[PDB]
Amino acid sequence: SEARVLEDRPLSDKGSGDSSQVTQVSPQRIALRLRPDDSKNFSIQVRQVEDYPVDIYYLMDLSYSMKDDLWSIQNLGTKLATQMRKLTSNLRIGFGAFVDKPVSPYMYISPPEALENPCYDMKTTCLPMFGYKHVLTLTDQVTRFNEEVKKQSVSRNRDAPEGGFDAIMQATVCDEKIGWRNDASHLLVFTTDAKTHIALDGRLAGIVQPNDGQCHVGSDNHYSASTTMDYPSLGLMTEKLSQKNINLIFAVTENVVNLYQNYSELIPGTTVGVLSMDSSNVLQLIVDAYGKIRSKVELEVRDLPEELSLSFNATCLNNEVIPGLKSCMGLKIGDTVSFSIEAKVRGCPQEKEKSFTIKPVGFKDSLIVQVTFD
Amino acid sequence: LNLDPVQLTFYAGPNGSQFGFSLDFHKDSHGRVAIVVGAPRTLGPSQEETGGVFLCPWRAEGGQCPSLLFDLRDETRNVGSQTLQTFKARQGLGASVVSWSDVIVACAPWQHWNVLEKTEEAEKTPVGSCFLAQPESGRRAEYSPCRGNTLSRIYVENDFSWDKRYCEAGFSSVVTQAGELVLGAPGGYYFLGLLAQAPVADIFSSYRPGILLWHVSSQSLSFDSSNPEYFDGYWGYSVAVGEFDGDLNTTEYVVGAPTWSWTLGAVEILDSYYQRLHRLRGEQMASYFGHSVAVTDVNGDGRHDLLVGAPLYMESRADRKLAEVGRVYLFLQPRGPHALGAPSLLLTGTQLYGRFGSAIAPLGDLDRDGYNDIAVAAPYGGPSGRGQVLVFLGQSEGLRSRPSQVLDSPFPTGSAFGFSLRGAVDIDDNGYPDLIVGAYGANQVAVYRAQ
Ligand SMILES: [Ca+2]
Ligand SMILES: [Ca+2]
Ligand SMILES: [Ca+2]
Ligand SMILES: [Ca+2]
Ligand SMILES: [Ca+2]
Ligand SMILES: [Ca+2]
Ligand SMILES: [Mg+2]
Repeated sequence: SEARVLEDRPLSDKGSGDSSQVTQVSPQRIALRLRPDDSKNFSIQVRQVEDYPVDIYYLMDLSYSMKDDLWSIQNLGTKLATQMRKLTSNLRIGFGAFVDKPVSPYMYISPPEALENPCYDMKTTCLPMFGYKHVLTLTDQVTRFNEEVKKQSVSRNRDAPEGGFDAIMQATVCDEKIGWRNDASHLLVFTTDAKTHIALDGRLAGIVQPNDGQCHVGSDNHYSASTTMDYPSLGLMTEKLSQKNINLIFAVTENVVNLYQNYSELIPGTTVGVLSMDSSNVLQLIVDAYGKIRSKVELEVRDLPEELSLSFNATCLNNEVIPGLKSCMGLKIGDTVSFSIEAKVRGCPQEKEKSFTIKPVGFKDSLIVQVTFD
Repeated sequence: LNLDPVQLTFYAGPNGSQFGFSLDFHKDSHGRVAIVVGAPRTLGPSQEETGGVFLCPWRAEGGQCPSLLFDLRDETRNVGSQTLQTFKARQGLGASVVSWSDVIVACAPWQHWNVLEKTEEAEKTPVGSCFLAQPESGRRAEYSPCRGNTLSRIYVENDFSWDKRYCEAGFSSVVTQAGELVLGAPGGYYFLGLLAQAPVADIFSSYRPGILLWHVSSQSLSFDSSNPEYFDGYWGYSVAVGEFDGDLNTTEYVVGAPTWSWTLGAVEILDSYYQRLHRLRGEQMASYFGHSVAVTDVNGDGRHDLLVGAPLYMESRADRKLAEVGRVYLFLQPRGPHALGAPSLLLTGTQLYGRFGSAIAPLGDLDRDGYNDIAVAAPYGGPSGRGQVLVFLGQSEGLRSRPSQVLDSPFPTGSAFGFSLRGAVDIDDNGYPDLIVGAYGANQVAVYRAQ
């Protein structure tokens, strides 16, 4: 019964460079040798360091009711860069959009004049409908978000709900297309003011093929399968965003904030907020959202074989311990929070080599625990 | 439990036709049972996807089918200053097919309608307009309760009261035993949804070829509501008929709504006047609550109970806190005037991303045990994500949570096997109902003959 640390590195203090060796979790690798019908424990010392680079992909709704908010995003990049600089020295910003499936009965298909712009009857010019439209990849240059905005226009769909869920998946899984960093914590800001669309909103448009975790954004920066793919469900929406180590932040208006605050319960790592209908309250929303998601150290277990289970104890701020707790709240910058995990196997499995990971949600570093039997 | 998966039957149509979407039994006057399968993407005469319906005989080997003939030509008329147009391109004729007695009502939820007036127009909106036929007698008629010449400016100045332009009539087609045609139009009345009932006999006896805009005398429709709670119900997504009042004179209308009460979902029960009697909110929000309904008597007492599908019912697990396995609720019907309340039974799936509950089909006395059984759909269940059909049996307490028989998908990956299900008809006269299932990815239909 040995749990010797296979490799361990000192936890960093301040990150000015060489982010590839931050090593925010210690120990990194521990070899577990459990004799049949027994148990063992190992110690974990998660500690999130200051100046940890992060990347932010700003996903936005752009229906007709969503127009007036777009008139306050022309300088979001500069303002967000200054605010996030106090907490992180390296920021990456991205931009996306969505309206809905460009298909009947969501678009103005009549007359053939209206197929080029739906809002022809009210003497206004609007772009044709689109399901998802990638515009900007996450680049450390602050000016990219400033230039991308004030160029995009507003589309027009008939009903109230929008195709936001379609746009979030193309953000989640198109890692190479957008440029997710593997050594950072990812924040996905999803802003809307009205309802959103779910599965079997397809047959109402004849679009029945369900969404899959694949990336269908081609070389045109467009959801090429918009009019043939359905909407993504809750298990698809992030179980696929947990998989990419991503944190989702709802930013919705008060008239719809009730369900979203009622909906973050079933999808983890999510902090709902209130967006002023002029989108002047999103800069403070995203900053405060990270503060809660940062000082809420959890412990997600991935690829855990059914032959064994894990028992969790917590040692949060102050020496007081909380038995049967796998998460600590109310932390701050640089806090060191210990944990205790007891691993119990049933008899001896006929594998003799398995590996599961103990990971803080939305964070690259994890304990690659290797369990063997003798 | 007795539906064998070994001996199969495979009816296939045109390739890339999405054949097998909407499928029904069809009993003639002599007792022979035919099969009316829809195919909303079959090409028409003009090299365009105008949908199609194929009347497939009963063959032990299956194969191709002879297609029913419908008017798939655009019509244009000039009455006064108004020019009436009906468009049939990309209409999906077959996307909602129903057959009763000797009449096939094969409906196209995307047959558009428009009216022209000098410069102004009534817009080509997907009102939905759907066909009727009597193959044994060769009689043809059409019905479209949401056709009107009201202009755009009038609707704007009035602000969208009695707006049937976006009906998609025929989407949910259930025909009462009396002979009344019930349509569901989830886009009508400001995109909240409606229900439209007109008699079948009146429909046949009050249609004249070549008149695009006409109204039936007996047309009775629902009422628009200004309640912000009711906004975007998609009310009419799946109408069902059954005894939910206690009087045999009135056949009540069970209507599902995927979205209600701030994106929660609901299933309403209303009488022939479309007045609310009962309403069942969603237990978990945006969990696919408000699409699938199946009025069947699960418990065997004699009181018509209720089922609701919910394929995106996500629950918790140990390895990860997310499990989208889908769930099928049970709402029993208590004795007396007591309403339907908390869900009597919660059926859980096992395969993650299982899409379990997309279709519910009352298979009748499948085992001849004395209680009605159902078969819950799973287009992409199973270990490999190919498809599953899970049969739950009925009993005095409700449904057994253990699927007695699970039918795996003969077709390869992507066929959406199990999407559309129909039952309670003896296709082989062997004493047990024979179940037919539609898979449009494979453009095929698998007929299982119960042992
Ligand atoms: Ca929409
Ligand atoms: Ca606004
Ligand atoms: Ca009644
Ligand atoms: Ca009953
Ligand atoms: Ca039974
Ligand atoms: Ca049989
Ligand atoms: Mg809007």
